[PDB]
Amino acid sequence: SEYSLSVAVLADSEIENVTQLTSVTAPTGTDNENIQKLLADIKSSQNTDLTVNQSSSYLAAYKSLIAGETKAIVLNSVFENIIELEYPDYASKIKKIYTKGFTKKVEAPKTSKNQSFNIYVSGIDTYGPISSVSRSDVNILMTVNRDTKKILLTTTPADAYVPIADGGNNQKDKLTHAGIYGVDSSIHTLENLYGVDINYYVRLNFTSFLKMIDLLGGVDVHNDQEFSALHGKFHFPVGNVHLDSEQALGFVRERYSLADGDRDRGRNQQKVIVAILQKLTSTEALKNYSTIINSLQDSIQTNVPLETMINLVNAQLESGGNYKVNSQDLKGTGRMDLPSYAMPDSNLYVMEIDDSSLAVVKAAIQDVMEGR
Ligand SMILES: CC(C)=CCC/C(C)=C\CC/C(C)=C\CC/C(C)=C\CC/C(C)=C\CC/C(C)=C\CC/C(C)=C\CC/C(C)=C\COP(=O)(O)OP(=O)(O)O
Ligand SMILES: [Mn+2]
Repeated sequence: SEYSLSVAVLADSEIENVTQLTSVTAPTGTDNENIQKLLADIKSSQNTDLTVNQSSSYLAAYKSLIAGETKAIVLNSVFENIIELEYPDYASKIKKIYTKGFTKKVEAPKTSKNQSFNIYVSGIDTYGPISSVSRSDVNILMTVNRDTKKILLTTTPADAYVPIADGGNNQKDKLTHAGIYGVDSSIHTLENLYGVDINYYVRLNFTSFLKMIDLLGGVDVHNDQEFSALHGKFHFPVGNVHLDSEQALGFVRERYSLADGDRDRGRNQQKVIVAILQKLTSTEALKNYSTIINSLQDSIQTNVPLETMINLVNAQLESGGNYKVNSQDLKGTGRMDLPSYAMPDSNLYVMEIDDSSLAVVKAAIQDVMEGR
């Protein structure tokens, strides 16, 4: 993955270059390694020493800049998207006078040493190209045991108030914010929360989802409660329902009108995963898996190695047999009085996790992995 650190000043600043500065404001408490690499680059290329005015975060640095409390800040590009949450116009307020590119080696997929593996499915709340940065509102762990032919779907509510890994600095915030930092943040957050290894991920957005359902010829689910979606455009009666792509996206997004709200929305997402798996495990879809890869690779990100896809597909083509699927959801209590690490100035709704639910969820993941 590619990112950058820059020295930024106000758009109208008389400052044109780093040699005109004596200090820069930066969150060296939390991004020190990156910040020092920028400062060494500036020393190398411009023979300019800069002292650091420590800020509590990139957001705090940005606030000090616009307030005119500092002349210049360091900005790590990843955090631009975090700043944007409180300051949507931030890009228009600043100019960049020095830029350094950075590359982080992606954490490899982990091959399980047994019959079970965990795949994290992250669903990003935007239309458009897959590289579009947004929140991760779908966060479903799929625990698969090829020996017992069981799958467990664990849904963690988007609003779940948990320590956010990496860019989140392990501070508590809504899980969905982890998606802004990147898929590695979401993965590590859930690995930390459930105490399990996540072998692979799949990341997709609204546009990705539509393309996938189109390719599979829609999906078939059993709907448990009458509801409508997307400003009353779609109406879903009780019973068996065929969902084309737009219908399916409405089906997985609606929560307010459901009897159990977001928990029911979580259950509808789980129904749709099962329905997708049923399409993906048809003889034709398996035989044609390479065409599916070709058709969706520009819109769906995954680190499942090709080799592994081939093994999973071919084992299934040879053996047949359906996976029995069970589902569970992490429970808690909605609150509006807890601080968001990403958005400290805003009152947000979060779900404080129930301890006993966490224990149950963890135990069920372990059981399925071990074949209990
Ligand atoms: C068959 C094969 C390949 C192998 C053999 C099978 C085998 C042996 C194993 C199976 C495992 C493998 C390797 C492959 C199979 C493929 C898998 C595992 C899954 C496919 C399913 C998938 C990729 C996605 C389904 C995700 C889903 C239910 C929804 C995603 C929709 C999105 C992007 C967003 C919605 C966000 C929401 C709810 C609100 C935002 O909306 P908004 O922001 O407006 O609302 P607000 O925020 O305000 O609420
Ligand atoms: Mn959303």
